[PDB]
Amino acid sequence: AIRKKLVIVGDGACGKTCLLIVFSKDQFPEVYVPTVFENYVADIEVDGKQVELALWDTAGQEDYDRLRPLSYPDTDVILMCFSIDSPDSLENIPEKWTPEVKHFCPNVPIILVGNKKDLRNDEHTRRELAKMKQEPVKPEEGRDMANRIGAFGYMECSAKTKDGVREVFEMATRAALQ
Amino acid sequence: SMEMDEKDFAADSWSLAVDSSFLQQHKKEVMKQQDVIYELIQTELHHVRTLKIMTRLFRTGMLEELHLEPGVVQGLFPCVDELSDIHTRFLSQLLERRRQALCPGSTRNFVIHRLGDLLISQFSGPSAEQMCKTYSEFCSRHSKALKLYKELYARDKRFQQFIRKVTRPAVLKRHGVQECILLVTQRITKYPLLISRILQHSHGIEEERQDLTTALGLVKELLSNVDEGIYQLEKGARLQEIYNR
Ligand SMILES: CS(=O)(=O)N1CCC[C@@H]1CN
Repeated sequence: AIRKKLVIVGDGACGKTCLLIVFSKDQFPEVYVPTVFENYVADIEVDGKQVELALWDTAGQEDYDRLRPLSYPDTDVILMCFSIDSPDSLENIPEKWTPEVKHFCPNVPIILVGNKKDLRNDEHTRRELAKMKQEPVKPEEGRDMANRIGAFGYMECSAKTKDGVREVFEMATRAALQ
Repeated sequence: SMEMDEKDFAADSWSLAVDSSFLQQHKKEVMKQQDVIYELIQTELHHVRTLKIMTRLFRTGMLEELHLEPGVVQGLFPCVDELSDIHTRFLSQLLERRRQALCPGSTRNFVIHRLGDLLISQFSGPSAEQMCKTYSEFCSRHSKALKLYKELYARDKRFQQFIRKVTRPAVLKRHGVQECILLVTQRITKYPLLISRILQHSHGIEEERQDLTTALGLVKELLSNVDEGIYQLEKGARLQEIYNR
């Protein structure tokens, strides 16, 4: 199996740590959801090809501009995350996260991922956002942002229900192989 | 890691580590607090274990089996002895706090009520100054270590055989040389995440809430100082490239 490296980036409230935990764990965390993620090396077979995909989180490095780039050397695929319950997390994608990743990871595919898709139809979420003249991110808003930033593709998932999680990591593996 | 500590931290949480009849005696808020303290100690035990892989398996194995040119092993594993001393001492204090809290007749049932004071001590005075100096040096030598490793693996057959041999076992799957270096660099930025969540569940005793608030502030001051002290070293960098930063 060939070895590839994946790094997930995005704002503190984007759900990147939860996404890595849910994908890497054999059983969904029903008793305790970990606060942090160390690393993991996933065995993935996508389109007949076997890959060892090393997974890394940038959680905790958002405020540290000289420590954070140390996560980027030899990255093969970037997951660039935002939360669907946070239009603010999507606004920070084009002029903060995108120029950074393009500088430190030139020519590395970026997949834009809309996390927490289950909250798009959550009434508590819609009520809270409506107080700030906002609403959950729409699918076309995510696709348009991915198109604008030069992303390899746009995908959505829910770490809570696991829907779409396997597909995100299988596609990230295909992107890393290209 | 030693078997006694691995077994004490084998469970996914504190609520699964203690006896169910002991868990039933506590309120939900205490269980949530203890689950996060358990995660801080469990991840510290794994971080010390990563440092032992670097010093004992890789570094010492290269010195005892390979003919590397002088200063090559120090370049691959910068500051590892200092990092091991800092974290082994911290882990010893965390495990002694847990051990003193065990119920008589038990090796697994405990509640840690006073973590804040231990964290203030770790992240203040000489031990904090040493952590700041060591991580500023380590993180500035991180890129150079990765490049030195890649160069040796691509050009030296005996180095390649040594690496493939000692990283073959399944227990080393996540702990190759480059993975260990990044695990160490990322450790320091995990502390505020863990301390903030412990604090969220430590409002019951005002002295404890205050001590964890002070500890969180000290950790952030340390990280800010480390981040400000980093400038990546590059082998063969010329003075002109440096003074034109
Ligand atoms: C060395 S440090 O980063 O931990 N730092 C913070 C407190 C005091 C000291 C500065 N003099």
